[PDB]
Amino acid sequence: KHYDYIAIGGGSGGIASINRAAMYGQKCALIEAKELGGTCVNVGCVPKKVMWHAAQIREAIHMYGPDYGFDTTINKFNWETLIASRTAYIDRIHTSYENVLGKNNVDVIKGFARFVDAKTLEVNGETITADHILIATGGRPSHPDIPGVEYGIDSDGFFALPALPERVAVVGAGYIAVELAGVINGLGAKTHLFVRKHAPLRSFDPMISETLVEVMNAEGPQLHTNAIPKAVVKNTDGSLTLELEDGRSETVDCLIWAIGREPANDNINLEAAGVKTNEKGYIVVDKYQNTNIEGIYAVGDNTGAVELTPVAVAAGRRLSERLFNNKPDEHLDYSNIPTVVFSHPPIGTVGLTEPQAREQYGDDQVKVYKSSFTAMYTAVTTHRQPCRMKLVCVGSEEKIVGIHGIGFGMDEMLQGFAVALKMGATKKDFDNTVAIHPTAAEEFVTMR
Amino acid sequence: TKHYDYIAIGGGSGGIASINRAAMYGQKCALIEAKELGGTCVNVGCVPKKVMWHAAQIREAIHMYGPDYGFDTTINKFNWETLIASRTAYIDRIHTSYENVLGKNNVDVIKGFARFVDAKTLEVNGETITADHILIATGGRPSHPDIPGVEYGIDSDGFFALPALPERVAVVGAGYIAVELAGVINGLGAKTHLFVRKHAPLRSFDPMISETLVEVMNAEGPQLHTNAIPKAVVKNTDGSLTLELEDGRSETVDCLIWAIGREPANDNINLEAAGVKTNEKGYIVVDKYQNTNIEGIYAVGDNTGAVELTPVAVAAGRRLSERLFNNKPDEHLDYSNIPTVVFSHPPIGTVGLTEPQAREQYGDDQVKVYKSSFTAMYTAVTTHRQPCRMKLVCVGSEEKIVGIHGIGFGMDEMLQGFAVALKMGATKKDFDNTVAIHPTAAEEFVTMR
Ligand SMILES: Cc1cc2nc3c(=O)[nH]c(=O)nc-3n(C[C@H](O)[C@H](O)[C@H](O)COP(=O)(O)OP(=O)(O)OC[C@H]3O[C@@H](n4cnc5c(N)ncnc54)[C@H](O)[C@@H]3O)c2cc1C
Ligand SMILES: Cc1cc2nc3c(=O)[nH]c(=O)nc-3n(C[C@H](O)[C@H](O)[C@H](O)COP(=O)(O)OP(=O)(O)OC[C@H]3O[C@@H](n4cnc5c(N)ncnc54)[C@H](O)[C@@H]3O)c2cc1C
Ligand SMILES: NC(=O)c1ccc[n+]([C@@H]2O[C@H](COP(=O)([O-])OP(=O)(O)OC[C@H]3O[C@@H](n4cnc5c(N)ncnc54)[C@H](OP(=O)(O)O)[C@@H]3O)[C@@H](O)[C@H]2O)c1
Ligand SMILES: NC(=O)c1ccc[n+]([C@@H]2O[C@H](COP(=O)([O-])OP(=O)(O)OC[C@H]3O[C@@H](n4cnc5c(N)ncnc54)[C@H](OP(=O)(O)O)[C@@H]3O)[C@@H](O)[C@H]2O)c1
Repeated sequence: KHYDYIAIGGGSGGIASINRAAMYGQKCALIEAKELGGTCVNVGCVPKKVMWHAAQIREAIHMYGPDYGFDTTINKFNWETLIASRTAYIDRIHTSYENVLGKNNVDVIKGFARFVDAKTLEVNGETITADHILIATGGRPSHPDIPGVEYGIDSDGFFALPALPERVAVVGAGYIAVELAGVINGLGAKTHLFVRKHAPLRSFDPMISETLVEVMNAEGPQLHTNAIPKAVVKNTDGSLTLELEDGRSETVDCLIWAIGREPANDNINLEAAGVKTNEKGYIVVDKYQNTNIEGIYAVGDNTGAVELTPVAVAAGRRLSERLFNNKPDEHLDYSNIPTVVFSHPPIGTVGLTEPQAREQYGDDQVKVYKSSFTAMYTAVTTHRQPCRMKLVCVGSEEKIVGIHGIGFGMDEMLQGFAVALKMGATKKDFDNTVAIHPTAAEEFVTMR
Repeated sequence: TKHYDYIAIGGGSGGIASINRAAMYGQKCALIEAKELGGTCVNVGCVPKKVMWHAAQIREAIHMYGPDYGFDTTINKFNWETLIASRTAYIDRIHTSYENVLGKNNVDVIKGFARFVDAKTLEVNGETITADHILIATGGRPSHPDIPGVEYGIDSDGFFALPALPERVAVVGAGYIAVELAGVINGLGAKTHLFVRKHAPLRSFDPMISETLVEVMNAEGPQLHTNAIPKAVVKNTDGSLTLELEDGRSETVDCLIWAIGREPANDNINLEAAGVKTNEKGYIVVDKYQNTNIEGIYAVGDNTGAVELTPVAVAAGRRLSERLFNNKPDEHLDYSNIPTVVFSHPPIGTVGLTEPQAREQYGDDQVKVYKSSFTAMYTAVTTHRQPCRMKLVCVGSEEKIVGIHGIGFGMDEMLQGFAVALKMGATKKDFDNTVAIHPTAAEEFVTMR
């Protein structure tokens, strides 16, 4: 069959790009092997946030609630009810996505696709061809090459757990490790986080990882630093012992690898299309998402860019705008992309860290504003939690180049401040907006 | 007679902020407060109100959402005395740090009701004190209806002194405080009733907000009674009160809260002697720079009839001390586009014009509205799903954003940044060019279609 545009992968980039293109008169087909929505709807963003919410509820009941007057008994935590509720929600999401593509006249082909040549793909026996092909195949979890690695599960295995384990070890030191560790500890399991060096999120502003370690030390997960995994030993009773290179070891009932992800560009026969990947397996793309072959583009996690659903969506829309809506210089700007980590407490960050700004502009040009305070929600309890916020400003005008914060509210408050950052806000612009009281967000417009 | 360079009457929000900024620049100051430092905000407003909103968030987490996330929970006892004790200890620690800052700033705090003897002289506790500049930041107080039985009702100060949570509560009113108190008492488990005189509460807010707020009320409390004009409150033999309404309906409850407005506390300080003019409602009349008609007397805050928010008092007070004492002759607060959050259920966030106001002011042909409605994710996996509804109001070819309105979980915290953007003159294009943050409720304003 012949289509004007085919996207391989019904994850964030594929779906976004094919719907914008179907809007401009194009005949499109989306191909997906597993479920619509990709990592984000199925084993990523949506199910992670439901599980963050379950943890926040258990913490209100068990940690904070007592000091607010509530003497409560959790009679039963039914893991089955929670997973049946998250699954029903995701099934409603699948049906919505189906309806949108249907409205758009996109032909959805369920099956695994592989290249025959630069303009042809084989899917379920059938051959389909198109003048433009988007590869948006995403990624998959990495696993250390050590003895016993197959005893651990990864973040996809986390979403399939039949019950909450008593003792869990999470290995890794980036976003996924920090969030899964935080959720699982929040839901009651004895939780350990093993990181290789001094702290998790070592690339984030120093304030953020220094504060996360503080919270961890007060309320869990138990953090272990300088921890290089050597081997996992399954024991007689069925538990696992993670052995570390320095001699330390820990026995758990479950071990989750959260050590990075890797592109899923391999069994699709790129060689036949002539598309080049780099040393790490990512499809190499330019500014405009073009591969080296004319007529083939890539967006998303499979290109090595920052792995976030909104980046994949925005690059994918702009791509269909360039191609099918005659906007030749249209493309995504990958700087000042806002991030929120759903840790305990949430992290919100956009723009440069203070080390980055002091390297790029020099100490003499950088002015930093910091605020540290107890989140009000916790201030009336014996489990008080810091909130810490930082503005990084450059030049006499104190143009704002990075906004960082960690504490309750960082999740919802960051977006509007990113718009502001994008417009070129200065300290004065923040300062001349009237605060909203009582909120945490108002601390960014009243820093002194 | 001691003479000061600056004296504030009122140690609430405008008074503490203006006096501290003045002391920073070398002025010898005195703050006069008749009751407790921090005023309405710290003691019977902002701070205890949010502590009580969090306690409602917690009971609703245990009782309403918890079950569908699999937590089978039993509240063995809800101890009101513990909650009130933690709330009070937090307000005492706040009194202590204000005294700490005023003390570092060498401000003389005098405790007592002050009254003007003439334009430059004040009497407080038998002593006469004089100053070159005087700030009147006296605030306001609850208004009460003029109907038989009014004294059986309490108001918002009384709500913060309740010795226990009543089983049946009536809240009468349709503003911020009635919507807040009524959703808190309802969230805390009491059979709650809201009585409004016309068709909906918050009738001055964008219609989408009052419309959605009624939807939620009908689905999960408080029980809302529209077209309700109070006629009388009967104290009954068994202790309960019966609110009777003009059209004949009545309701028996154990506690009734008047939340019908506030009025300025400008009347007992002998303004006549100083010569200060007030308006027909009793507010002190001020210009753009917080000046009264008497040279060297200024007022900020709720006693001026400007929008009654703690940050507006604080910002006008701080900027007034910049103008008088730090050489910025044109320093003044711009009262437009001031952001508000109502801590209702769900929160409301709003800034700029409503859709009716933008269509009146710019004409229908110039106004473009974007809307978005979804279920809040926290609730979408439960059998108690709540809407989130968001609106952007734009004008002209450029689609300059003149209003941002929303009601839904996350509106309390997400609004501050967007208000900085509106202030900067953002258009829809600028919102659309920022990369969303997923999964949040906030991202909806940058992906609106
Ligand atoms: C645990 C976890 C948490 C995350 N949380 C967040 C978060 O809260 N916020 C955030 O912004 N980001 C989050 N992310 C990242 C986010 O999920 C990704 O950045 C995003 O999904 C990338 O979109 P994509 O289109 O590149 O790939 P994906 O969504 O991974 O989609 C790729 C799709 O292609 C399909 N496919 C692959 N090859 C073929 C083929 N040859 N034929 C047919 N079908 C094929 C796959 O089945 C899959 O559905 C998270 C990731 C993980 C794993
Ligand atoms: C229930 C409730 C909830 C609220 N919630 C919020 C909210 O969340 N966010 C928000 O921004 N706003 C809120 N507000 C409004 C806010 O509290 C007021 O806008 C704010 O406190 C006004 O500050 P002010 O300095 O004008 O006066 P006030 O805080 O009222 O203080 C004036 C002070 O003057 C003192 N006084 C009066 N006359 C004299 C005298 N002659 N001599 C000496 N002392 C005197 C009084 O004792 C008082 O301490 C709320 C109000 C209420 C009642
Ligand atoms: N809410 C969100 O925005 C969100 C949430 C989750 C994921 N995502 C995205 O998905 C991307 C990939 O996720 P990820 O967190 O798995 O990868 P990641 O961010 O690259 O973090 C993995 C980290 O684990 C450590 N590590 C690597 N090998 C290790 C090993 N052998 N043993 C122990 N530790 C090892 C490294 O840190 P050290 O060098 O310090 O050891 C590495 O930086 C993220 O970068 C993010 O963009 C987004
Ligand atoms: N979010 C915040 O920052 C916050 C929170 C709380 C309070 N505050 C401030 O404090 C101020 C005062 O709040 P408020 O709620 O007390 O007053 P309000 O906002 O003026 O609202 C009271 C409403 O009560 C109704 N009403 C008046 N007389 C009535 C009567 N006799 N019987 C029944 N209903 C009657 C009127 O609405 P109808 O005409 O529709 O009946 C009136 O608009 C607010 O304006 C606000 O600025 C701020």
